[PDB]
Amino acid sequence: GDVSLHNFSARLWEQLVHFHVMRLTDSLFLWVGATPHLRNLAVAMSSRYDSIPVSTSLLGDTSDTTSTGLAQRLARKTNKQVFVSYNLQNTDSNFALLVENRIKEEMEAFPEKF
Amino acid sequence: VSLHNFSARLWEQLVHFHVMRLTDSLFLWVGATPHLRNLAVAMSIPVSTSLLGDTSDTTSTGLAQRLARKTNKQVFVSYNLQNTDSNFALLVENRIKEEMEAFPEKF
Ligand SMILES: [Cl-]
Ligand SMILES: [Cl-]
Ligand SMILES: [Cl-]
Ligand code: NI
Ligand code: NI
Repeated sequence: GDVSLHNFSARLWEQLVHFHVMRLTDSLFLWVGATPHLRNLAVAMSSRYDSIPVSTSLLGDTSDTTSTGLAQRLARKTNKQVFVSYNLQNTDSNFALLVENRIKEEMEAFPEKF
Repeated sequence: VSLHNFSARLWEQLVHFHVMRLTDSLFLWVGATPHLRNLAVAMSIPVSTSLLGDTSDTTSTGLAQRLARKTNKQVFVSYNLQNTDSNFALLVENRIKEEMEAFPEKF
């Protein structure tokens, strides 16, 4: 439930490799890549204190709330821990609404898949 | 672990979705199709599953499995480099393990 974050970097062969970590008690997320990088990966979980799930950007703080917002809203709806990896170029806010609506449609049609 | 994917025509793109359902957790991936497939999770030896569709590239499934072995927990690996040379991958794995030894409370 309690999230901690870490990052580190290393020169391996002739390239800078960048690592991000998210630690929960029973789960670990390891991300390997380059720096700089996009910060489009989030996790949210239902707090038992508030009705609003706490959403964290796993790849470093960002002011873009697309992934954190989606994760939070889906965690609210499903009552489980939700990771979102949002890999779309098009960050028009209306496009994101279309995407979110499509996800909700799938959840209505196939609740057992979520 | 249960996997699902779907696509939708939204404006002038296919938007592509991948879903992984565990009992406690859900992973949603949004992007384009076709796409890279280098995201895995391992849990219990630990068994590794590719979240983004079957692949012959074992970089992330291999890494996840090895780190899940070492840590005894569920481990996701997202491998975002082009270089999938197995010697390079071992260097990557070793660097992670060094960090785990130095800062065990961060893992
Ligand atoms: Cl470099
Ligand atoms: Cl089609
Ligand atoms: Cl293949
Ligand atoms: Ni970073
Ligand atoms: Ni796919």
